[PDB]
Amino acid sequence: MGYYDIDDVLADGTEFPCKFQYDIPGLGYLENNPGRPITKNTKLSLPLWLARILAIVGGDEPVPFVELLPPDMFSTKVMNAIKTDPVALDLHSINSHFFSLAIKWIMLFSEKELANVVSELLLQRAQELNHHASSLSINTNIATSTFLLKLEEMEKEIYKKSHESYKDTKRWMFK
Amino acid sequence: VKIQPPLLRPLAYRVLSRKYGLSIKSDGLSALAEFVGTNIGANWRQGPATIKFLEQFAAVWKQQERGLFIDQSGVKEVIQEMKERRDYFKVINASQQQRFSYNPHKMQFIFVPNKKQNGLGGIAGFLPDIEDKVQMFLTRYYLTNDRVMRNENFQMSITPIKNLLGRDAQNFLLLGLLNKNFKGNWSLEDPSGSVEIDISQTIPTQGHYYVPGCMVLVEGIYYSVGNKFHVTSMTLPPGERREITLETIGNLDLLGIHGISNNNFIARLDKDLKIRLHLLEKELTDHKFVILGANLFLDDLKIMTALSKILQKLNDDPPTLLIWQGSFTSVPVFASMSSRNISSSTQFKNNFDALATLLSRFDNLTENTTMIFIPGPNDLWGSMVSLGASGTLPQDPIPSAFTKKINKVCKNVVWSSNPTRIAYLSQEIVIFRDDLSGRFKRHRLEFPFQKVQETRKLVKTILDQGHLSPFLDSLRPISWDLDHTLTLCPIPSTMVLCDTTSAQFDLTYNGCKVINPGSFIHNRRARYMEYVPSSKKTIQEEI
Amino acid sequence: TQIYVSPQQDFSDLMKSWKNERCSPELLPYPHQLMKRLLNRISMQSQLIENISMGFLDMQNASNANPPMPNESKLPLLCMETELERLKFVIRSYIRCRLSKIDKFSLYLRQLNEDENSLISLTDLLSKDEIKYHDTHSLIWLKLVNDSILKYMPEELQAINDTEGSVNMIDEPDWNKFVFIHVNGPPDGKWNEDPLLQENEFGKPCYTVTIPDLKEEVELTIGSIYVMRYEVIRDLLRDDKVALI
Amino acid sequence: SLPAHLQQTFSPEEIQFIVENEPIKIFPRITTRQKIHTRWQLITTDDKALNNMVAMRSTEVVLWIALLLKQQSKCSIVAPQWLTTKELDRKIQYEKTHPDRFSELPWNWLVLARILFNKAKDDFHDPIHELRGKIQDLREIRQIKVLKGLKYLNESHLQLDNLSLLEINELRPFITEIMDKLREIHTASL
Amino acid sequence: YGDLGNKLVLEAKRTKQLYARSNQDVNLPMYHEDIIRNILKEVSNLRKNTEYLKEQQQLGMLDDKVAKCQYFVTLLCMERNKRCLLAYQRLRTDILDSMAWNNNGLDLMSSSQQDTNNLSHQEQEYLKEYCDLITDLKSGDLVDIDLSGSLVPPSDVFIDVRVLKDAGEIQTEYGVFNLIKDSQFFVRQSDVERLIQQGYLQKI
Repeated sequence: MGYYDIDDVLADGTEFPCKFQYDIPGLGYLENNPGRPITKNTKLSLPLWLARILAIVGGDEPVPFVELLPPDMFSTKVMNAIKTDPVALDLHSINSHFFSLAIKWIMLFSEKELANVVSELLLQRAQELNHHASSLSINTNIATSTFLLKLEEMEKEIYKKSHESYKDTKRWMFK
Repeated sequence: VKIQPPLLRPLAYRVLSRKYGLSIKSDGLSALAEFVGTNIGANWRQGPATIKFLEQFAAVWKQQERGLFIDQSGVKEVIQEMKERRDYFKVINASQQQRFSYNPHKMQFIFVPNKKQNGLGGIAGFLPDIEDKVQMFLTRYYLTNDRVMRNENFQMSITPIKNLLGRDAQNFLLLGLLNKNFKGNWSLEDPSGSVEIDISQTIPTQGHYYVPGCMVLVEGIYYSVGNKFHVTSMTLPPGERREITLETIGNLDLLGIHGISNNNFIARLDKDLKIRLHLLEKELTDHKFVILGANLFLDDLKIMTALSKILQKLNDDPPTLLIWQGSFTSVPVFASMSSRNISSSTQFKNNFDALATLLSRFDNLTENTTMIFIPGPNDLWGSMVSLGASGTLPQDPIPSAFTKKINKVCKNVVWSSNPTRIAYLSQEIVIFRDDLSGRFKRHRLEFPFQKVQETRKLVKTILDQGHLSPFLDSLRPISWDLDHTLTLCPIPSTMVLCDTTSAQFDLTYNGCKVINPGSFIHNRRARYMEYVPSSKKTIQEEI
Repeated sequence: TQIYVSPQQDFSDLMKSWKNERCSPELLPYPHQLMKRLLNRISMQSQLIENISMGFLDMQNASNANPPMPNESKLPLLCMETELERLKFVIRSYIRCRLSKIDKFSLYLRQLNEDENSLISLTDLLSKDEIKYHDTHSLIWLKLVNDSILKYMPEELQAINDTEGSVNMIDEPDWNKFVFIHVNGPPDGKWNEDPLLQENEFGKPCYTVTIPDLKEEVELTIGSIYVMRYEVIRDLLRDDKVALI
Repeated sequence: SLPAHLQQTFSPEEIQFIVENEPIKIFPRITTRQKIHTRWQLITTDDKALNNMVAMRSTEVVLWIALLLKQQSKCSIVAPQWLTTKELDRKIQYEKTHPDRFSELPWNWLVLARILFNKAKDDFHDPIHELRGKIQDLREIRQIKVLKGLKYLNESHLQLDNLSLLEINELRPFITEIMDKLREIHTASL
Repeated sequence: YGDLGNKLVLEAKRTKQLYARSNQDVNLPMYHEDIIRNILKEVSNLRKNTEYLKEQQQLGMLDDKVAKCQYFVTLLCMERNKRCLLAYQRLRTDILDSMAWNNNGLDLMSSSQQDTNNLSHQEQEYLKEYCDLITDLKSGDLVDIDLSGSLVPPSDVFIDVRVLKDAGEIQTEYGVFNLIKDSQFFVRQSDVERLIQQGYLQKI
């Protein structure tokens, strides 16, 4: 949680499904005709930076003005795929801010079943990250680049830092 | 005591290579050696004084260039130290004015190297290249568009001409060069394209001289039956003040007296501006400058008598700057086809030799006051080809071959171009000698449908358009590169708008004050006007 | 510090402090007396080397005389000057690291300072020049951001020290960062009079620590490198008991 | 020192400096015994060893001073005990027979080796290539053991008993970040 | 609505990559204050809209729930726009200070971009004041140590160095160095670090 962090502010802009559990006349003026109020149980794709707070203020039966639906990103299909084989799965297609979004989601909703699967995910991928980082050329096949293009945006800094550390060690060693 | 350089080297090297400074040359060591020789005494045992003198050397030398080498000039910084233990104003012509281009996509002024300084100039370096005339109107349009866009009212949006092709029955706002096409109709030109205009139902904003060649804001409806833009109103773009114009570029040293900019870097300064303003606030009445009328002739006896009467009055109390403006010969000079009488060039030379004699009896004015001379319409260079008619605007100064006695009689004489710029401590002045009233009246555009309002319209138009010569190339040809000198950008505080066809006036508007000296002689009366730098005027006459 | 056993002890203390500061995720206090001694030592060393250099230069340039004997002349001066250069480099790196950390946590430190209840004050943690640096830098950065953006910003949220709403702008140090430690044990030669260490099988004295979040107890024996979070090890670090690598 | 992310870990040059700031033995080629001459009078090292020095005798000096004397003909460095074939043989046997424990080696491992092989070439009693190959084999097997042990990454702690400075330095940015991410995931889940 | 702001943040990330791949302070990009002032004018429109909405709410005609929800939405819009702008500005100031500290506080106008005109005027005066602060800092109790010096540990005492640009002769302590073009020196390491940093020497 950093105010002046660029990755976090980028990740806050993702869109999540929502439901207007409570009717508000005159709204929707930023999406459709301003004079047309938005009726009850109408679904939109609202960004996180307002969905986090608008679903918790309540306003007032202190029900929130909006209700947040389970996003398709966290679905049974994805959990089954990640549990079956995590090493060959490309999370970059699902999202580019998957891990930060998952952390935010699990902080908002306490779910003791996502933390262990996600932990095993990155624990298993860390070994191949180390394996690729330790392989310094002395140019390479398709497997390494195919894996590198499957990586998450947050894994790129770990990969780069490990690669630079190993490169510096080899540069100092061989003179 | 003559020192040994080896035993002085560490003292200089430590201070000038570890704490501050770098790269001391051998001549720097010699200069420091002679400086120690001057301030000799209990040295090599005296700590504070020598090191603080070295720190003062640093405080003197770090501002100049970058101060990473010390050449023979070490004696010069030593003299600077010695002398650090009216002036500060300059007069500049259009020939030596600094050149600054403009770029629309980045919206900054760009310095351009001067061909005089980096080029050879041995044979011909004053000739502009071909693309300057292509880019001059582009630059003028860019500056005008930026000025319009910066306005508070306009944040409505204007549309390019070319984007008017596909739509119709809709109103639009546009601006561009209003002129005549090849066929003979009025048209608007834009960097994108051009269209035809309609005037039959146009209601203007009064107080403006609508002349071809001036940018105008146009409102109307487009029609695709032909190519007619049916106009409903026309208005000149508004103006802006000096402070808001400056603050967009900080406080640029365009007319830089403290420092100059170049291709390597850009400079700025605002700390000394208030100091100079307060310096100007005191002893400003003593620093008075007086200007005379136009078209003063050095051939008739009456003008010489009037000038003698003025000089006998002005000798006792010499002013600071005396400006002589107007044509000094009542007949244009050109080729002479008669070898029996005095040639025109010789007579022109003779006209100034009498002034050297008349200045011999006014030693106070000669000794205490500087002279300024400004060419008129029919001086030696212009009337040589234009024969007394209008011509190129950046006029050359009076040739040195015809003023060989004025420079020796008087200790301070300066010849400038027709547009000239002087930079006071906190004031900048522009003087522009030519006729405007007749030029705007004769070529005024017609619209199908007490003497103080004419000068009001003149001032309003000349300040709204923001250019000295809002006319096309057909009327007043302009030198291709020197056009930047005629641009009215960071507008000056005071304008000496000399005109022989307009009555004398002292108007001020939009943060700029304009003065309009008349002819030096009129209806058997002689008139000259003096301006106090405290925004106060006085008019005096001697029969 | 109150007295010196030897200047080499001061050098060792400086090196250990630099190593602790470089990897710690939190700004640590300032050992004033150590650098007070070190700067004065540097002053005398520079003065004496300059004096001897002047002496030999004057002896050589007063007349032809005898040139200095190469033996026992160049090597000592070379050693002194290179040692001074290395010490200057170490001090420079330490100071620059502290400056970077003070640049990072400016607003949090300023907010902490004005709190009267906080027993920690800005005077102890910083040198005077660092206080002036923080003050001037904060003032100029605030003026820049106010002239750039905040002047057009609504008054209700013009304050940059806001800690309410959605996200806070205060950057607290991360006390839970994992660090690599080497259990040094007690600094004394006896290394067995400490009232905290205990014993296991086959002796091997250890230090026992607990994790409040995870509800565990971890043994830390002498002579083993561990990977442990920083929040639970602040006291042992401040007591010169463990050294970060 | 900021330089982007160089404020978090040590560069290899800093490791070389911190290792070379260590004692070492030396056999001087000259004599500097005082007449019973300029004083060394250094500040961060005992002078009494340097000033009271006689040729062809054992004494202890810092490593950088030893290298400086080795640049001239004023030095003869004595190799340590662990830089010989008969010690590295028993060491490598110890690693081979024990598949879980890192053998005991000085924390200056590979670094004193690099410096001595680069500078002190003509004073070894054993061929250089053989020692270099055996050190390479040691590094190889220790790398295998580290890679095998890295699989367990708990969120609580970890123990690495006998890793040298370079091995810890080249692994810190990965292990630290992974464990920090795991800790963040666990803390956000409770 | 704050989607425009996103275009800033993403752009800033590219700048960070320029800082990362090069690992050297060089060719800082040209500002994007046009989009910033566009956001400023639209958020001024938002602020005036909030003021009028509060006006009808105090009038009594407006409904309380509508007023409160619009107030929260607008407050979130201002918060996000401010967050994006400060995220841009903090990185800009960080790279500014990073390049400012290492060149001895002179900004090196003699040689890095030439005219530094791609910076805003506020950023330029910030750079000048930061150079002033850096010059002031080493004038205190650390006068005997050059903070802006090299940070590579001193490994050797005598090195070979090769000249890169031509000059005259430069005075040194007890000696003089004549920088003849394309020559090699066998000199002390602690005497040519300033020249090497300036770029006048080569082949350390």
